[PDB]
Amino acid sequence: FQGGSVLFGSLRGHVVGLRYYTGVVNNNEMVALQRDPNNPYDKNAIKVNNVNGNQVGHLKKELAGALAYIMDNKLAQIEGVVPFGANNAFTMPLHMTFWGKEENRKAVSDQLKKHGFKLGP
Repeated sequence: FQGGSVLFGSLRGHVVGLRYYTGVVNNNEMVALQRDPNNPYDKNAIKVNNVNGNQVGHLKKELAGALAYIMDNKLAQIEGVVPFGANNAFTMPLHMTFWGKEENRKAVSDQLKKHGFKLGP
């Protein structure tokens, strides 16, 4: 991110599979996205860890299909925050912002679009 980066925009989503992990998350805290390409159920898998690096859950397969290519090619940095419901039991909401270089803005938006997503303000 050399001569800086720009906001491509934002996306809301869900951390799922909560019941299988014990990673604690507090409201309005950063979570981290971490690719799990070797995942047996899905090559696009993306784990969601708390700031300490304990697994909290996974992104839903549709969002993961959308984002995997973007993380793999470093087309954008993704910042995720759990805005509310961090103590939910099955799923938790997840706010995302996408940042990167101007010249990758279209690469990013096409990748999202072909998987059914569009960044917003």
